[PDB]
Amino acid sequence: MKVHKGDTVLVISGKDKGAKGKVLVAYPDRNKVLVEGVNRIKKHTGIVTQEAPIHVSNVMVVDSDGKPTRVGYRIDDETGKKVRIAKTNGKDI
Amino acid sequence: TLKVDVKTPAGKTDGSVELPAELFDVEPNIALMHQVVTAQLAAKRQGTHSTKTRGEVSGGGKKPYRQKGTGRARQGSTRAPQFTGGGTVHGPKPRDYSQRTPKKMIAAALRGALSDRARNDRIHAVTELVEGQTPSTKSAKTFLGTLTENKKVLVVIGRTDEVGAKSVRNLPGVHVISPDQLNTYDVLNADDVVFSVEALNAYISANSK
RNA sequence: UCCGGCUCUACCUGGCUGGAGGGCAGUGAGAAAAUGUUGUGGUUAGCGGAAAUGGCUUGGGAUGGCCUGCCGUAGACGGUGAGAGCCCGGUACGUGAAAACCCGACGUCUGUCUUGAUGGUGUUCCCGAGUAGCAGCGGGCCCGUGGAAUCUGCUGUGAAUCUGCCGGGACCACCCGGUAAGCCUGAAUACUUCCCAGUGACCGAUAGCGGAUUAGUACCGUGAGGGAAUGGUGAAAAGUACCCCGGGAGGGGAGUGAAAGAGUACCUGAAACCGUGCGCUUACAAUCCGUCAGAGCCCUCGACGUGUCGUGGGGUGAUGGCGUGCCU
RNA sequence: GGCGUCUGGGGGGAACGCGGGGAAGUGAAACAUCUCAGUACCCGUAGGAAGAGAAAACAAAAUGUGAUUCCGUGAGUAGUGG
Repeated sequence: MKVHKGDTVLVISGKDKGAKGKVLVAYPDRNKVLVEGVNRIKKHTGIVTQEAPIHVSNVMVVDSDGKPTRVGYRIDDETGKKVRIAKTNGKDI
Repeated sequence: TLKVDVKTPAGKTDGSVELPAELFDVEPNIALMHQVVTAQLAAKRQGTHSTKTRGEVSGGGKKPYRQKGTGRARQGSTRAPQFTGGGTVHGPKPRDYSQRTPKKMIAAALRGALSDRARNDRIHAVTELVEGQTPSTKSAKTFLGTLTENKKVLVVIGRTDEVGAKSVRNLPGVHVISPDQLNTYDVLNADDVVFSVEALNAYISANSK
């Protein structure tokens, strides 16, 4: 999904647009993620408050310098691996 | 005789092409062109619409119940058209809509459309759409903007002009056609018709010969 | 070509047969089973792939409106909280196979010709037999028995080998064409259980497959067989904590939600059908149930005063006149 | 005939192929010849296709074509038919 558990993302659409958070659960079969402090609901248990999954298209991976980007891939020729890179600055993310 | 001056993507005039009268000066014929384009669109249409008649629907081979004594209507099958789930009476079946339009009518309609375009000097000739060997949509878009400011354009280039076709492929209002595939519908759908010099010469050679 | 061994036996002459080059063909109809190397040749998983967190405003939400940029060999199509080329999957365009299989190619391999070839001269033999032909009874040919050729089944009879035989729509003569009773043969053609990729001036839940839901299911029949009905909360379940009436069901507050005139009996929510409330009317009256006049009452819009008309409008209608439902 | 040992077969499958058997409703305003129709159905067999195929052919005096198959015409014609 180009975004993984433990990544930090910026919400680019929805109610919580502009809020930064950390991906704690990823749902590849749903294209949804769980992000800290965004999309919080008020479930009636008393009435507790917790996050709800958000479509993976509404978030963007932030750079080392905190700027959102599309993520791309470069191939390392030494080991045959394949790492995620930022398209804004080229640095490794 | 109407004169078309060739333009290059560099922005300068190259030469001229003489448009023959019998190809670009015929009097447009509205009814003829209407018939030709209607036949064209009918040939395009595919009739893949079908229904099941009273005999193709499943089951219903046995006469249901007592004709008499019941006090009910007499029914010969459960698939009769008046029944829910029964067959269709006069429903669509697959068919071909193409028409056998005469050749002279088609050619005359094309000539009328092109002559209408040439009367209002909507015909342009260029040496090439872009500098060769590498497609570039920006350059082709700029060149087309210089040529015309209209919305829909028709680009007529040779089948070997791959770079130009790829260059103008992505533009929303551009439709690309080969010189031997010129037709009334595509001409009449376009505000401007930009010709390639080789394509223009090929069309003239095919017709005026 | 050369060498070798045989044509009763050896000698000198003509033919059969092996071994070396040289070819020539190949899994092919023309004989066959194999076995190797190679082809970014193909198929069977994939991977990369440009450009907006843009500004203002509406809004729960922007993917709307207005205004700025940018990519484009990519403005196909979908998704994303409402119409997205620049958010996501992708798209143009490039790339990728250990193994298996399929196509090629070059080889081992096999067969095969070389004991060979040419154009000349006058005669005997051979050229597909229970066959052709004929007759009887049928089939099928435009041809339904007809003057009925060609082809063909059963039953009888039954020839010739080239100056022989068959055909040219009865048949005969002459010309012409061909060579039966032996066998193989690719392409052009037909089709889609199944797999892959697409398309629609095709359907959109009584439609489209019988089957969008337990579908050849439930159910019916001894059996062969027949054969249904049933889609939509919301963007997210955030699916109503807690309190009250009640045995529960159900409801009222309270919350969630943009909306509960979205509460898992859930989009929209028509008609028939069933209520409740208000206005007018109706218990001396013979009614195809309306229509034309029409008092009274109620409501409403204008003008002037206090209620009283008007180029008014609506509801109900006591009462009078007329009036024999629709279709076939 | 028996005994032993090797190699095959058997059944399924939607359409298409080939070879056999073969209706009736219907039309003819009745009906039997005829039509329907060599259809429906049935039997035997395949192959990726099958079947056919290399003149005992046409043709008509042309010093003419040259295996088979399939497509268009010829042509609803020549004909054939209670």
